[PDB]
Amino acid sequence: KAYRGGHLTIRLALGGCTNRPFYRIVAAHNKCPRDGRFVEQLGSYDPLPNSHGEKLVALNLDRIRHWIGCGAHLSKPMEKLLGLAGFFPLHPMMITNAERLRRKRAREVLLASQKTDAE
Amino acid sequence: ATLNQMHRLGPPKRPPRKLGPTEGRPQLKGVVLCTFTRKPKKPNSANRKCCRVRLSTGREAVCFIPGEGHTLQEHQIVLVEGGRTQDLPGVKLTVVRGKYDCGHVQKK
Amino acid sequence: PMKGRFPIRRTLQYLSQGNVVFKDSVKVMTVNYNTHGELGEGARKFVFFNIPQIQYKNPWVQIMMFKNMTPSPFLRFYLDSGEQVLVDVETKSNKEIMEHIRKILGKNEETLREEEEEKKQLSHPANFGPRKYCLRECICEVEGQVPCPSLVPLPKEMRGKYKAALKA
Amino acid sequence: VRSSVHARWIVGKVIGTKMQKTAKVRVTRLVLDPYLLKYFNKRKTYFAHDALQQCTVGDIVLLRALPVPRAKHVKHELAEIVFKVGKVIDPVTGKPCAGTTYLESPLSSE
Amino acid sequence: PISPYKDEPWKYLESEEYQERYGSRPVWADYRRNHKGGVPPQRTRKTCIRRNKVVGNPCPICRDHKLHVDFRNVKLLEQFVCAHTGIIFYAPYTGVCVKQHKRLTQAIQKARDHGLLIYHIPQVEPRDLDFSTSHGAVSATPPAPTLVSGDPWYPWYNWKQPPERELSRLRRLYQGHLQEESGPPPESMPKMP
RNA sequence: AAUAGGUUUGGUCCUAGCCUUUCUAUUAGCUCUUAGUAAGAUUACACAUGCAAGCAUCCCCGUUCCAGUGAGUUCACCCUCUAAAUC
RNA sequence: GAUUAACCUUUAGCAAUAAACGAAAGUUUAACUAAGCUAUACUAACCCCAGGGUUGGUCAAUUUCGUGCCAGCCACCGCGGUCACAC
Ligand code: FES
Ligand SMILES: [K+]
Ligand SMILES: [K+]
Ligand SMILES: [K+]
Ligand SMILES: [K+]
Ligand SMILES: [K+]
Ligand SMILES: [K+]
Ligand SMILES: [Mg+2]
Ligand SMILES: [Mg+2]
Ligand SMILES: [Mg+2]
Ligand SMILES: [Mg+2]
Ligand SMILES: [Mg+2]
Ligand SMILES: [Mg+2]
Ligand SMILES: [Mg+2]
Ligand SMILES: [Mg+2]
Ligand SMILES: [Mg+2]
Ligand SMILES: [Zn+2]
Repeated sequence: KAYRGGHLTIRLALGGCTNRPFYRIVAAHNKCPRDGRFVEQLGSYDPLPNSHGEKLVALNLDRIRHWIGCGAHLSKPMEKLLGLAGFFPLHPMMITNAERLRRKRAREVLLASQKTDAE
Repeated sequence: ATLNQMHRLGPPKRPPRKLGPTEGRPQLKGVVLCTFTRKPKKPNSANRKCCRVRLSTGREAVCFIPGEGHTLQEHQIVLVEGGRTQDLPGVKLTVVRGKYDCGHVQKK
Repeated sequence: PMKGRFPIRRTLQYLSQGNVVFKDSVKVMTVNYNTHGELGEGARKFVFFNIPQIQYKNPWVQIMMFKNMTPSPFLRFYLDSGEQVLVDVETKSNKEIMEHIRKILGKNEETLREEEEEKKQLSHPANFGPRKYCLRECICEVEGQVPCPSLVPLPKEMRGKYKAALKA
Repeated sequence: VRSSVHARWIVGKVIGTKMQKTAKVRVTRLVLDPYLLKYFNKRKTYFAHDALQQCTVGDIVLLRALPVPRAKHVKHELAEIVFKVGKVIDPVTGKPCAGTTYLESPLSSE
Repeated sequence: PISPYKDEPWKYLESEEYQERYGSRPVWADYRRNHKGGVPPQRTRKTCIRRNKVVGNPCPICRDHKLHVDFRNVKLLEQFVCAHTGIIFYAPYTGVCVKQHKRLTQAIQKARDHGLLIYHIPQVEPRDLDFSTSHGAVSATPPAPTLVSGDPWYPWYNWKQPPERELSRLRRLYQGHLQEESGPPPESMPKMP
């Protein structure tokens, strides 16, 4: 199904069942359905911690570098996975969301202390 | 046949399966036109209760009414299924007892 | 029983026993043989036993036979470059003919081994998908990972039906 | 060397010469019968450009694909006459033959 | 009923009562399923014990309450394994109900995991062709300069207070739709006391 | 059609059709406790009502996708050439 | 709505993924996600709670009565004419 324009993208295709998500990392045309036809499978991502308390992420780095070199784009969740792996730099919003979380918990710690002080 | 002949004729072709009186459907809806009794072919003897219905497909057919006693009348709705009445020639439909206007057989 | 003499020829096992896989240059293979004569016996058995095996391994190579056109049997190959390779087969047995063409125009065991390996790269063991393409369909099949809810119900805390209930 | 024609080299039998500068060639290939697992001939017709009109009905010819088709059905050209009808030259000895018999003995020219 | 062998089930197969009832044949030797036709259904009944009530033709396991499917009662488990191939018979072979066949399959696998039941263990080849551990993936990587000095990998990972003129420029660009200016974030992640 | 079985005759053998036994799906009758999961108009017949495409300092870009259906039906695959599109 | 033997709620949310747009924080999405309905299926379970169909042979399994070639029955062969394991 030739699309009008478009391009290849490395993104997450959702699998699994209800309440049990599992992602396949695929290179596919951006206009294709999320879970439909793809060009190549480049890895997988299990977001649920396993018995060892680990989130397993498989990355076919050789083929990921190939498809980026062929003009493939990256979805935002995929960019953050590569940042966590050390393959890319940390995404600007992973850094900013971390700072927001620090300011949020710095206010809660301050509110908690003010309440105990009043007590 | 030889290998050359088998190659030339190709694989066998099953005869296109014929559709029965239900036209390949589990059941059909019908409207009762009249009731009557039929005599079975020898060596059986009985007055088997039947009826002529107008099927939802526009075709009219004779249907056997199983069980002891019925209360079907003209202009009533019935559901008909497949299955031939072995000793009634030409009767290939059966009324479903307990559906639409045809109720279940009354106990004893 | 199966019709004809030597019905073993009409089995997939026999047809796959051919060891001649032509190089990409071979495009046509003509076979000239005689129906009678003791010196053309090996060429007749070659047409009878081996041509099916050659065609099976080389489906895109044209093979055409010719009967009693010349005094002696011979094979001729037409290559993509325009070169023609004549092979005189009079007095040779059908096994010697197969070994000859394999040496001059067949792929060696090394070239064939490599091709088989490049095929195995198409079915990566780590990929998940239908059984037709992958070993495993879902990560839930891997021991230690959270199993499928269809077999082991998830804890109430990991279900949206009760996450929204508590939050709402 | 590239060409948009599918059949690059094919051998066939000339079955018609009624078109100008065009020979109608019958090409046969072995096709496996999946059920019987026996090979049968499958024939196809090709029009070949014959500039010199040297083809005779019944001779075996070698066809080469053209870079692009020169007509609706003319995608090949006569590259060589392999076996001239009734005038075969034994490729193994280079002598003329009539069926399975020599017309000139190979011993003539040693 | 209450079986006196529930604690040591392997003793029943060694008693005289067992030898008189079964002899040297398997417990399922004399059982036959009741069904119409010559070809039986491809699944045995789901269970012979339904709400503490036994069916009319209970299977070889359910018809003798002293036979206990336990991973230690290996002599009973061996009767449901092919001695020549090591495969577990499918349920229609012996006639056991689906319930007991699952308990047999689990007990057989548990007995093999504990080494109580002998099964074929093949001889496999090594995973790797070379056993060298010199590659950087399993050895030490020369630490980067930032990692030695204790700096972030990139300088823009840290917060840098922007100049006052650039903040004035943004307060004019978004005048009327501003939030309160945030300062540098905490140096570490706080924690609830 | 299988490890097969029933049925032609006064009887036997051969041939042969039909049917039985197995496994699925839909519908119907009667019946039915819970939990998890998957799947879920007969009709390319007609449709009340609501919603399903926005984004963005204006230009543009998107709404040509996704989602739907199976009416029609060798436009789907390989090779050659070569646009648009991504880098 | 009509029609067919064939019959799911005029729910919620953009939190995840995907898509559109934006330099970006982000915004939108009946895609999707999480719910509702239904023995159509799979898995598991339940102190109390089992039904449906069969019982002449093929083919696992019938006592006593009523009926009397009638009423009725069978997938095939057949059963019922006063001892009917076939209604
Ligand atoms: S198939 Fe893997 S979660 Fe259900
Ligand atoms: K009778
Ligand atoms: K028969
Ligand atoms: K825009
Ligand atoms: K679609
Ligand atoms: K269609
Ligand atoms: K969202
Ligand atoms: Mg009959
Ligand atoms: Mg008789
Ligand atoms: Mg249709
Ligand atoms: Mg271009
Ligand atoms: Mg339905
Ligand atoms: Mg909404
Ligand atoms: Mg749902
Ligand atoms: Mg009586
Ligand atoms: Mg009765
Ligand atoms: Zn049992």
